[PDB]
Amino acid sequence: GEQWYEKFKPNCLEQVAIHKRKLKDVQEALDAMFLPNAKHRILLLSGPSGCSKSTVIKELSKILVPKYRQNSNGTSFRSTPNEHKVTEFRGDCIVNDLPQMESFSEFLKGARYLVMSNLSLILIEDLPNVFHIDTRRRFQQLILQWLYSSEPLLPPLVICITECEIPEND
Amino acid sequence: MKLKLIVNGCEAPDDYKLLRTTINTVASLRKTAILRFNSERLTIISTPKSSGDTGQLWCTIPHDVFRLYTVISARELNTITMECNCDSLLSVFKRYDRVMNQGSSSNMTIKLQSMPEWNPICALGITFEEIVIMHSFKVPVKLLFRAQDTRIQEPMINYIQLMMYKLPPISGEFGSAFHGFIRRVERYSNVNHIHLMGVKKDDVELKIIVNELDWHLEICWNGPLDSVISSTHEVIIRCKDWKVCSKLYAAFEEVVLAISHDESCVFHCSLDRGSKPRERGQIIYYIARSKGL
Amino acid sequence: LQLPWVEKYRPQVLSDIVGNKETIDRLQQIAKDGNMPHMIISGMPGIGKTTSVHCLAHELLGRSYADGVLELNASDDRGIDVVRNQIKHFAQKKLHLPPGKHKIVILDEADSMTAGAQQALRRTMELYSNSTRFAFACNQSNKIIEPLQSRCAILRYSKLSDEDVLKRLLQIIKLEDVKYTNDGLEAIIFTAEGDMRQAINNLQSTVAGHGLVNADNVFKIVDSPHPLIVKKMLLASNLEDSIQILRTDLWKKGYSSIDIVTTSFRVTKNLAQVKESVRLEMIKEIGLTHMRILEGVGTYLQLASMLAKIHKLNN
Amino acid sequence: SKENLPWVEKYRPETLDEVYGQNEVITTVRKFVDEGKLPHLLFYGPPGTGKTSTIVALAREIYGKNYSNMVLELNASDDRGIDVVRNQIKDFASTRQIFSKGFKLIILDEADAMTNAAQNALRRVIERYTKNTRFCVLANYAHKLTPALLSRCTRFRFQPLPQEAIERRIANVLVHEKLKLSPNAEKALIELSNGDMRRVLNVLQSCKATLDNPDEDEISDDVIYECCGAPRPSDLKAVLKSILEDDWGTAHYTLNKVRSAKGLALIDLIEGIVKILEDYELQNEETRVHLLTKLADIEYSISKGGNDQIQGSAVIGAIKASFENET
Amino acid sequence: MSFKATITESGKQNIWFRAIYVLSTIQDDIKITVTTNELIAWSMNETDTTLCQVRFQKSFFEEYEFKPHEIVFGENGVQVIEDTYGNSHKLYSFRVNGRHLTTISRKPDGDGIKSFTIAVNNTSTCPESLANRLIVVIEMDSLIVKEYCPQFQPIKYDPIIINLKYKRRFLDVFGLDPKLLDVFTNTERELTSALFNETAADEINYICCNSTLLKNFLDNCNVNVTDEVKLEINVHRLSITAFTKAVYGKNNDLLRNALSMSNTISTLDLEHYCLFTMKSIIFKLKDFKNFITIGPSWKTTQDGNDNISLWFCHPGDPILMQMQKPGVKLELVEVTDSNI
Amino acid sequence: LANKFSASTVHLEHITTALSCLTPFGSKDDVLIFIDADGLSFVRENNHVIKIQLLLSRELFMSYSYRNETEDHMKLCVKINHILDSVSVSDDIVECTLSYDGHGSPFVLIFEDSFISERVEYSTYLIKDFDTNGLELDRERISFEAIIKGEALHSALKDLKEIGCKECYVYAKTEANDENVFALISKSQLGFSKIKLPSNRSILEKLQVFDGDSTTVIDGFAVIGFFDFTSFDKIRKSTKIASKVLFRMDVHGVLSVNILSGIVIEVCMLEKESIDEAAQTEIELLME
Ligand SMILES: Nc1ncnc2c1ncn2[C@@H]1O[C@H](COP(=O)(O)OP(=O)(O)OP(O)(O)=S)[C@@H](O)[C@H]1O
Ligand SMILES: Nc1ncnc2c1ncn2[C@@H]1O[C@H](COP(=O)(O)OP(=O)(O)OP(O)(O)=S)[C@@H](O)[C@H]1O
Ligand SMILES: Nc1ncnc2c1ncn2[C@@H]1O[C@H](COP(=O)(O)OP(=O)(O)OP(O)(O)=S)[C@@H](O)[C@H]1O
Ligand SMILES: [Mg+2]
Ligand SMILES: [Mg+2]
Ligand SMILES: [Mg+2]
Repeated sequence: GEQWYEKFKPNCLEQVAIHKRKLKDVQEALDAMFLPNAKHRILLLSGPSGCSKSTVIKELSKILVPKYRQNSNGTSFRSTPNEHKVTEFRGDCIVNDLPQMESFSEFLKGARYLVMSNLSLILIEDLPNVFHIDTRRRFQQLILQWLYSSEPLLPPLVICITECEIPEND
Repeated sequence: MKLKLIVNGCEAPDDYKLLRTTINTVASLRKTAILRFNSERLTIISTPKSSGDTGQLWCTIPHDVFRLYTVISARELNTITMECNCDSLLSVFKRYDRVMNQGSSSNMTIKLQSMPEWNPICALGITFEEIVIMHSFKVPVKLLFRAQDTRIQEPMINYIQLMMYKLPPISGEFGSAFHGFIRRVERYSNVNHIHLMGVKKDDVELKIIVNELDWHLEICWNGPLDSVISSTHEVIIRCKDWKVCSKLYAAFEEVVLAISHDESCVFHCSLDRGSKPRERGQIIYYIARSKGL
Repeated sequence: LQLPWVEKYRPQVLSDIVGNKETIDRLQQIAKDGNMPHMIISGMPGIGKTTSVHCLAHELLGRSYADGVLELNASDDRGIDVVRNQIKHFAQKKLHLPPGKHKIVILDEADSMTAGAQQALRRTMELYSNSTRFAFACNQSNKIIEPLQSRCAILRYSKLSDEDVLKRLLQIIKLEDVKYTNDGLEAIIFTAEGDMRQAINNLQSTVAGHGLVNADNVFKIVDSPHPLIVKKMLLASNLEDSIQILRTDLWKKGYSSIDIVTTSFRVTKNLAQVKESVRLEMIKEIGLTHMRILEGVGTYLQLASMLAKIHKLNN
Repeated sequence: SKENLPWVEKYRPETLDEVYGQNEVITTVRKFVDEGKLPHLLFYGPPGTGKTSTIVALAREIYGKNYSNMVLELNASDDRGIDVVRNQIKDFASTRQIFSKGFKLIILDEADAMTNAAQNALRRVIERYTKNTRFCVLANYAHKLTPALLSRCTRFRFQPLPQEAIERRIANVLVHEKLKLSPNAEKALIELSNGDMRRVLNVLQSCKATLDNPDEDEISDDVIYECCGAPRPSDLKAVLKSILEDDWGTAHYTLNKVRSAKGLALIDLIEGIVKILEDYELQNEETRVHLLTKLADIEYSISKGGNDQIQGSAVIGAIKASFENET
Repeated sequence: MSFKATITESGKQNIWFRAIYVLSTIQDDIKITVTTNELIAWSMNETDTTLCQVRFQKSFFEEYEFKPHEIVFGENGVQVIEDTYGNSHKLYSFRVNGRHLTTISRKPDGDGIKSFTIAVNNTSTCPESLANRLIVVIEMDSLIVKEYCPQFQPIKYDPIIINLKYKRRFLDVFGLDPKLLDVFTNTERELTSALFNETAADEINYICCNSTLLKNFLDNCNVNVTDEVKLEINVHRLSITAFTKAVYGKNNDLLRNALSMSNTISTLDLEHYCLFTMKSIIFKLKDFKNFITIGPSWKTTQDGNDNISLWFCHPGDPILMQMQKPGVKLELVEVTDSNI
Repeated sequence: LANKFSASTVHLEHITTALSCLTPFGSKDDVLIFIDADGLSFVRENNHVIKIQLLLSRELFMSYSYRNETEDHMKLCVKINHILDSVSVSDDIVECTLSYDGHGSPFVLIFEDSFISERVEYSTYLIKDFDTNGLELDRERISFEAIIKGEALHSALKDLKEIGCKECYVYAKTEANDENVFALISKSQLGFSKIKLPSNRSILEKLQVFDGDSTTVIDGFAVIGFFDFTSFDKIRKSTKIASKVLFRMDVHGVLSVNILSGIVIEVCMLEKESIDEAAQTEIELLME
């Protein structure tokens, strides 16, 4: 019943259909972004459909996040070690007391807290409704504020954009 | 540069109401307002040109309102010009109003402070008590340059082509009737541009019209309207401006109206105070021709 | 008022669909196995795409068709909010279907959905693919964004052959006991141009209007297709013959100049009989005539001049 | 009263019996309604052929006095966006019948002006609600209609009205309102109508207005041409003969006199000359090519407005040069 | 009926509706866990930075029946948890759209509700149409009856024990005013009754404060402006400030203005305060602002007053807010900043 | 007065309340006004599937003058831009007068106060060829008829409006031992919800399910009518002021609602073309 492309998913970084040079470049960039005071704050990955952007990002996160994540002293939510290497934004979440355009903001204002003992890689693959002009402007303003922010610590931010054409619609 | 103001709502309620009205009016028109603190009076300005088109609001408050009024600066007349977000001051003023309503004699203290933690940008440290809980608000504000302050000027209205209209006091027997007259047109959905007209010879009469290919609204006034010491004077104005004028009229008593034919509308409000008599605080609203004849 | 035969005799099982035998057999195997993946069915209008999808869903579900199918369409709202609420809740719904079956979301005419709706569909399919499957039906496959295509198997339906149309028409006639001949059925097939719905409609109109099905009777209800007349007009040896065709068969029959120019361009695009340069010059002249018509001069003289220029180019 | 209305509306057919020139379509629709097997209809044709009149008369016949609430009519003048299709038409087509009068009809007049999204939404509405709902789509340009909508509607082509139908309708109009029309005047009216009944009625009304006393005065060809302002055939023949036989100066003088005596327009003259030349004997194709191309270019230039004398001289020179190819 | 519960008090209906509305505010889908003793409605945001829990005791409902053994449909929601005392607890957890539950639980404008029933039926004799659907029956005082069957998706429950650890640390460090001893005993009883388990690195700070002051301050706060909330505690005063950080662009241009709104009180006003020996903590404001409003909805006069308890530790560690009602327990966990 | 039709009254509140029932029928539509010696009739028709007719009696108007002896009634049409708000209205009494002088003259409404004089003119329009009287209930064959209190029906309609109802089902059933069932079943994003009225006389008074004949009453047959909630919610405002509501379903499927508050409102709405199998199955399950 399970589709093969889901059944036969990579279990390690060595099974990802990615070229050696691109993989090494991504590793170096992501490792640099994880440093205490990293010059780079956002990793913008752009490519066609099904080129293993999210796959390689998740595989690298599974190895990197445990290395830098500061050990906790019993402050974890549950008894589990909080297997949340990647925190992703869901664009179809509709909470009760919140305007739609403010959804992504509410995500970002939370994502800032996932640092040090709560370290987590922030992945943005499911973008908000950027086709709405106001939503796109708010998204751009929030990204700029993240880039120009003035906090001593921020979590690595990864934005994976699948470049594709928009067919002419009536 | 030193700024220190102390306000007490219990003492001199009329001037406190004047300040409330000015703050509410400026916050109900735009996002930011200009505050000029002078050695003699405080000016609050809401104008499109900041640091037909929309109207302008100018409020003058005498220095005698504030129990303590220390305004020191290196500029002429110790003038300090600031640009402040209307929403923040308005929220602080609601907080203070509800605190006073709960019952207290606390005084609101306003000071200007420099913010190194954050065109220099400073803060207003509005502090008041509540019986005790200390309420403090650091409202961001922008210090405005002398030349930029000089750029903003009061609009001038010709006094030969303008005729003043005296309105009945809100506290009088005709006050409720005139308030209802004013609000008559504030209940029609698609109406956006009203047409005020004044006819001389009731010595004078004021009418409100709305002309449309399908609709014809026309409201007359039959009460005694006096003219402050030729009969065709009409002006088209937006409904928001008329609503602002309606709200303003409900607070003051010596309200004056003026219509510069096909030019503009002027709404003047003054607050008499006993003592010679003290300086009379004023609120002047200028509305430009929305469409015109 | 009996229902038209286009709907009265709509196939209910996939075995009753004629043409595209390979894809229909594949769909039958899918229904038998039950492991239906995400799919996109594309093809010409009126060839059995909606019917095929509905028959597959019926065969797969059965008693659970009502609770396991969420049919959305152009007439129904299909905005981003719809994907956010209705499709999301349907996908989240937990059913108790047999072991090898999944809920089916039929997005008929999916080539008209908004870009934001498709972007949200990306995530809803990425998350709810374990129990929900999507069967997009469209005319152009490229109208679906590539991220959605990546997860869907593509089935392109071919134009119906004459044999399949004749077989289905004969079955319908036998069921309805309609009197028919050979020339009438040949004319119906020729005018169908691979669209079975059009064939059935023309047959019904002819029988109801004139009774017995004949070549003349069919021609009365249905005229010769416009593209073939246009192609004959374009492919001519003498300018006089082309002018005669344009006047008698097109202008006097009540065809607008704009329609004639558009069909001429479409025919010249797919014509393969002359060199590239000749076709290019014909397209150029057709475009100039289309320009001159769009500005208000939709006169017969413009079409005559276009034909004259095309003929000069041919020589 | 109806006397105030223009003849184009006063003489609007009230029953299908008054519809002329569409005998095959009329008979087919009669059989459909009699047998209760009316399919989705697509009336495609040029302006003023009787599509709106035919569908209105059909609706009257099917229902009668209930036409108000049995038929929903939408045209270009009304809003016909995707939202309208999704709400108003869907609600109308998804409701039961007032008196079980067969079915509910939807007349989408001038549907060729509808948006592509609206047509896409309407296709499935048409398919879903067909047991007790019917659709009629009137159009003058088919290429603006989506292929699926064309496939799902049975197409009826409204040909230009034949001469006999227009003569019958003119006779009916004359009988209804006392007036006399000469046979030559009737022939000229038919020729200038080009299969349009609206033009026929408008020209007849304006020609009655032209006559001093419309009681004993008979309409003549001269009156028709004066009212319409179009050239008479004799003028076209004379100018063509002068152009093809006389010199440049003589041809210029003849054209100027012809177009100044009655203030004729050059567009009408060019169209008449084109029609005359279309039925002549030509021994070479290049002559026809030159004539057609140059005349089409001159009409295109005239459409944008320019120097009248330049365009007239251009027509004369184009004709002379093209006819030089012969022999 | 696999699960049945009913509410017949106006104030209880108000508090239930407010709790459901808040939970729908945190997360689009609310998680409802049914046990033999309590009903837990909880939510957590996508970032995993806030967790809201509302536990209604069986006493909160006049009639409460739980028969997990009858459940057949949606068997994946049934779960079993071991107990330290050699006991097994059986629970059933599902996920329900929060907006729908809120729109079902609202009090009608003008009319009054006499009974509010929530039931889950997944027994052997369960109609297929009534499978994996939560049954809600609302009776009006005018004898009108409304029925709802919103969909629910079975899920598994992962208990959160951060509060247990914070209580353990608080008792170990700070364990005189009799009220403080009563609070200590209550915390010990809570730790013991729970079916789960229990220097300079043992930082722990506790503040019990009358909810009236904080509620009044937070009602005026606007989340659209003052995103962050900072608590400063001294030995002499407590200050709570809703604030925002200024952001500067390319040419030192304000990308987002900074505003502050602070209220300060003396430690004598506070009900209780215990510090590890100026301690400052920072976190988000929206969830706290919405959470502080659930308790007052019932408007009870007996038992204890509406007091909110706060537990916090080093920056970056979670902060825990707790409130209690005669038959309800409200808990909020948030993630704090780790700048210092 | 020197006009064909001239009415004047002081009970402006009643007229405003009655006219406020015409809001839900949209703002791009038109209102037909029938003038007659009996009184005033206000007619609105929407989508050719719903119609409302409000009657104002002569006794309500303090003074009434109908001098158009040539015709027993006058028809006129007015565009509903914001006329609902115009007739909406302190301490002093306000006199409302309506004036109309034949076709081609504006419909004039004048409010007279102690010191304020209002006058509003409405232009008339060509009467649509569509007959607003085409939708009516056949009294010979009534599937069922019911009497309900206005308050309960208004509460039920508000409840359906809150949940964003998309489709509505009117279910009526009469059984032995005085068993009466009237229910509204809403299909919406919530799924299928049911609101059933009680058998108490104070709320639900008296019921018949005739099965079509209006003479014989049978027990056991259930009448189900399927409606679009867009049309069904247009009577909520009329029901808010209602004191009694009379429901009637015929065999043809037309729903008639009589609203009594001395102002009577008659509403007719059509039933949807067909019922889906899933909806019928859910109805059967809910009613078992
Ligand atoms: N060896 C493999 N390497 C990479 N991906 C694989 C492999 N085998 C299976 N996959 C799956 O193939 C899919 C494509 O990888 P993705 O990273 O999701 O594509 P993408 O770059 O994200 O493009 P989009 O934006 O998701 S359409 C994923 O679902 C993977 O799990
Ligand atoms: N291959 C076929 N075999 C038999 N009947 C067919 C076939 N294709 C079409 N038909 C008939 O034509 C009717 C319409 O076919 P559809 O499948 O609805 O059209 P379509 O291919 O979906 O085109 P679109 O996408 O709706 S524009 C069906 O109900 C059948 O009666
Ligand atoms: N067959 C006909 N018989 C009699 N009168 C006709 C006929 N066709 C048209 N007319 C007249 O011309 C008018 C044209 O009416 P329509 O039926 O709207 O024409 P049309 O074909 O719809 O043109 P378009 O496509 O809408 S521009 C009618 O009102 C009649 O007065
Ligand atoms: Mg991916
Ligand atoms: Mg289809
Ligand atoms: Mg027409």
